[PDB]
Amino acid sequence: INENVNASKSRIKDTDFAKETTALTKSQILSQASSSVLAQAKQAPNAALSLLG
Amino acid sequence: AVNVNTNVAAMTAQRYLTGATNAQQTSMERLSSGFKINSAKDDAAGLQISNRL
Repeated sequence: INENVNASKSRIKDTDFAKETTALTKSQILSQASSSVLAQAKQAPNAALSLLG
Repeated sequence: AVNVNTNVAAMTAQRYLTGATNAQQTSMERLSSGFKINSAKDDAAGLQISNRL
């Protein structure tokens, strides 16, 4: 009962390193993708300077 | 004829600049989010099926 209880606690509580490492890498790539888009967006109002205003 | 009260070229360039800016804004949202379906405007039917999936 100790082993079967521990395995149940594994499926519920313990983390799946295969799935979590993939979720971490995906999150990082969206962190870099949002950062790059932010930089491109920061120059959006800079075009107003080209209007000589 | 040359006139100063109105500028047809100015109105046309502004309109195409607002359309191009709208294309820039919708695109940059797609990369930052990672989804090409961020609102019902992009695809109403596609949003519904995607949420069901």
